[PDB]
Amino acid sequence: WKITVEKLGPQGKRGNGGGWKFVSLPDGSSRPLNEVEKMYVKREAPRRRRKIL
Amino acid sequence: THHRHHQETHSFLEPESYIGSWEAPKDPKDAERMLAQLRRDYAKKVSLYRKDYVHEIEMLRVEKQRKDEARLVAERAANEERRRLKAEAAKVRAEERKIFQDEFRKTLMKERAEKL
Amino acid sequence: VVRLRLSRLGCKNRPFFRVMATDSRSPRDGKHIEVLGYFNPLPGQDGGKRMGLKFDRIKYWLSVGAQASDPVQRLLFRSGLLPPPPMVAMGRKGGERDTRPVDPMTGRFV
RNA sequence: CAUAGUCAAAAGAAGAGUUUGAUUCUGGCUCAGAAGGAACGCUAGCUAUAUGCUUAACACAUGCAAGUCGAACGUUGUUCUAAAAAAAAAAAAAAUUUUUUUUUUUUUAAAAAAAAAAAAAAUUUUUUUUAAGAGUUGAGAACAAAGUGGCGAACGGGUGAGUAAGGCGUGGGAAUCUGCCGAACAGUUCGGGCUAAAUCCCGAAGAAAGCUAGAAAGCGCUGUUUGAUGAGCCUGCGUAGUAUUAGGUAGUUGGUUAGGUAAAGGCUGACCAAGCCGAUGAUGCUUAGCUGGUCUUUUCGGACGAUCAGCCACACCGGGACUGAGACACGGCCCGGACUCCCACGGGGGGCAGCAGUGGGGAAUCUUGGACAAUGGGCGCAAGCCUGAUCCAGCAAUAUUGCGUGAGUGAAGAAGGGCAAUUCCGCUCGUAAAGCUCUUUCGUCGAGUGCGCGAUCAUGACAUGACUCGAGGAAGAAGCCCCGGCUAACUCCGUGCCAGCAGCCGCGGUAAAACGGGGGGGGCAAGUGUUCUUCGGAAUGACUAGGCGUAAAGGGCACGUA
Ligand SMILES: [K+]
Ligand SMILES: [K+]
Ligand SMILES: [K+]
Ligand SMILES: [K+]
Ligand SMILES: [K+]
Ligand SMILES: [K+]
Ligand SMILES: [Mg+2]
Ligand SMILES: [Mg+2]
Ligand SMILES: [Mg+2]
Ligand SMILES: [Mg+2]
Ligand SMILES: [Mg+2]
Ligand SMILES: [Mg+2]
Ligand SMILES: [Mg+2]
Ligand SMILES: [Mg+2]
Ligand SMILES: [Mg+2]
Ligand SMILES: [Mg+2]
Ligand SMILES: [Mg+2]
Ligand SMILES: [Mg+2]
Ligand SMILES: [Mg+2]
Ligand SMILES: [Mg+2]
Ligand SMILES: [Mg+2]
Ligand SMILES: [Mg+2]
Ligand SMILES: [Mg+2]
Ligand SMILES: [Mg+2]
Ligand SMILES: [Mg+2]
Ligand SMILES: [Mg+2]
Ligand SMILES: [Mg+2]
Ligand SMILES: [Mg+2]
Ligand SMILES: [Mg+2]
Ligand SMILES: [Mg+2]
Ligand SMILES: [Mg+2]
Ligand SMILES: [Mg+2]
Ligand SMILES: [Mg+2]
Ligand SMILES: [Mg+2]
Ligand SMILES: [Mg+2]
Ligand SMILES: [Mg+2]
Ligand SMILES: [Mg+2]
Ligand SMILES: [Mg+2]
Ligand SMILES: [Mg+2]
Ligand SMILES: [Mg+2]
Ligand SMILES: [Mg+2]
Repeated sequence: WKITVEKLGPQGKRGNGGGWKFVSLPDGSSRPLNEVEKMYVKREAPRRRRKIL
Repeated sequence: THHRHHQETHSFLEPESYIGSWEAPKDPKDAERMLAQLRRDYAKKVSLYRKDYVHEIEMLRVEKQRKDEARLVAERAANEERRRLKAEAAKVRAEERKIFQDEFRKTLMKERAEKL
Repeated sequence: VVRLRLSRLGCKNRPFFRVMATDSRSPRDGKHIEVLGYFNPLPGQDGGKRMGLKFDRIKYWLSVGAQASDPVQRLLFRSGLLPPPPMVAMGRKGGERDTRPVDPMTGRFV
């Protein structure tokens, strides 16, 4: 399985929204995120507003 | 804290050649010795990682200590100026106080003499 | 001994794990020193698994001599904080896998 | 540039009936809401996740819940056999032999290769018995077969009896210890004892302990400095009711000096002083584990402290210590007690408030299940072995904003039921049913792949599941309460202050919408009523947010302590 490893704490933050993420393939290598994985990162962030509509 | 620091300074690593590197020997006794040596090598690598992490935490602690000391001496300098300014204002107010108190005391002394 | 181990969260038949710094004598889901992250053993829609870790706290606990358990050794190798465990050199068991494609949305054979 | 940027953290405030001839006020009673570890009635299709002895900390049949290590150590006794490497596939019944190179030893300086019985050959060979406390018997396998020793059985698991402050919540402190784990340094020497040995015990230095050329620079031990984690000790503040309990204390409060402890300390021996606590409630009595939290609620409060997690206490009832880094130790030891089971009658044995389970009590609360696959834990270098921790199945509408029990059409407005100057198909059950067409969720039945997934280097209990495909036929799946007012929903018959109903006000004495049945209707719905219990409504203990002239309620009036 590929994993998607997030850095937690105040020193791992990518900004307001969560921590920075990388992939870590099963062969032992790690890589930055894809475009699909970037969409996954963006859709799971908390939103600083009430629900409109 | 920010995306740029993490995106630049993350060690992204190659494929690990240790995975799948076992070659099956012809003797089970030698295979057990080989697995034992693999466990010993893992212990050595873990110890090296522990030493690296000890040094990293020490350097971060030293940096935080010197930053806190710098902020402390700047704060002490600002307080030493604020204290002297307030002392000068207090001195000039106390010097202004004495003339008013002397005049007021003279007024009250006159009133007491009239009543007597 | 301080241990980096896995606490079970989730519900029945829906496992979820937290990565914990504990005294070894503590109960599995009981007392702990620190929550260090999480791990999701079930595969998601992206085709992989999820994990989060507090990298600086894991470095702190490894520097003072904490001992990771058997799944935490694999999880910490996979994140790059520990060397590979000795048994990953053995390679995977082979055999004929059913590579007939299934539709992603419906689960039926294409 | 960007895996950037966005600043969210609530909602929640309802009234009605009942005192009078009527009124307004005061003031209670009752009702509509939410909820529970619930119980009972009637009635029930499914999946999932939770929850499930609140009473007797009552008594317990049976099995399981803590072991592991031969890489610490001897011991006896089982088996079987008498040098290392490489090749043997083709012509004139076949497992074990032939060839090539190294190596130990013997025999006559280059080559050759234990005793006895029976037989053969010219000392050797074939078969057999005893070998092997024996001029080193060469390898091997189990030894579990029983032990000594280490580590762990102080964790995990259970219960809430006691405990009102030696506990708990929160924040601190000094006068301590700390196995395993991380990181430095130094050592690991020599004698004796347990039938035999040792990493067991004793002695000497300076403290110790050795194993492995099978684990030879790998483990282990000891001493000294440290990190980490735990533990002991102390303390500020906060944390029940009761004054129809006013005094309590005498190692008590303090001092000195000895002892004890890892460590401060009346912890305690002795001596000295008379202190200490208390109307800001000591002491007595009653109740109670505490917290995070759970239910309710326009904020506050009230009730609760069950599941789960943190802390504490306890382990049949009392009292002790030993071993240990750690216990005054649930499944350890010693003693006393009650109960109980064996006894060959001398004496022994036991402790489910571990998981199942059984009696008993009770309105009431489950299987004498599967697997260590996952996670966590013990032992082991590992291989592994343990683990009723756990994971997962079983029983129970106990709970949960879940899903289903069809979707359409259908007028002979069928039959049948109920009501009716007996009005409009007379009104209604009623498009309701049946019939006809469509779809098969849930459940049912039959199959198929499985590195689908939980788990990966590998290992799957669940799994007779799930998933995918196929068969089939609206088929297998709707009740409970209510209909006088509060409160949505009305008629007929029976009864006649009877039988009965009832949360409150009240109904029933011949036309009862109130009792009981028929018919119809309303609310909820796999539930729905009834009882118990909590909060709300209740501003009905009023901080938020009430009162005391005549309704409950100003002390007869002052003086003065806090
Ligand atoms: K605590
Ligand atoms: K006791
Ligand atoms: K296991
Ligand atoms: K019921
Ligand atoms: K049907
Ligand atoms: K006065
Ligand atoms: Mg009256
Ligand atoms: Mg219980
Ligand atoms: Mg033993
Ligand atoms: Mg025990
Ligand atoms: Mg215990
Ligand atoms: Mg429990
Ligand atoms: Mg409790
Ligand atoms: Mg009192
Ligand atoms: Mg009690
Ligand atoms: Mg309480
Ligand atoms: Mg008992
Ligand atoms: Mg021990
Ligand atoms: Mg001791
Ligand atoms: Mg027991
Ligand atoms: Mg039991
Ligand atoms: Mg009974
Ligand atoms: Mg394990
Ligand atoms: Mg180990
Ligand atoms: Mg079990
Ligand atoms: Mg429901
Ligand atoms: Mg189906
Ligand atoms: Mg089937
Ligand atoms: Mg699998
Ligand atoms: Mg099942
Ligand atoms: Mg009405
Ligand atoms: Mg009548
Ligand atoms: Mg009525
Ligand atoms: Mg009636
Ligand atoms: Mg109130
Ligand atoms: Mg109110
Ligand atoms: Mg008030
Ligand atoms: Mg009032
Ligand atoms: Mg007044
Ligand atoms: Mg008066
Ligand atoms: Mg009066």
